[PDB]
Amino acid sequence: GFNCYFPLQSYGFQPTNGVGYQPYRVVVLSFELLHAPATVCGPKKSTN
Amino acid sequence: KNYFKIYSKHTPINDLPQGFSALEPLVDLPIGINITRFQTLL
Repeated sequence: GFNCYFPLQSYGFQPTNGVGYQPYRVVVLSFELLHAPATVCGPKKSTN
Repeated sequence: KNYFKIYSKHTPINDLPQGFSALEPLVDLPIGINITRFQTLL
């Protein structure tokens, strides 16, 4: 009603939008250091 | 044992044998749980 709105809105994504309104996929990598064993480690720099 | 780790050895017997052996590591990893009590899963 007046000054009452559903809090969510849709993004009207179209290929015709300028770049700032084109959709972007965002993935954020949150890296956690817990008491748990580390389990996520990059490759080992081994040699001959 | 407490972080939490497990060692084991499985051998046949024929109410424990009067002997000695040393157990090998089975599980080794922290979880953040205070273990003061335990129960088996049947």
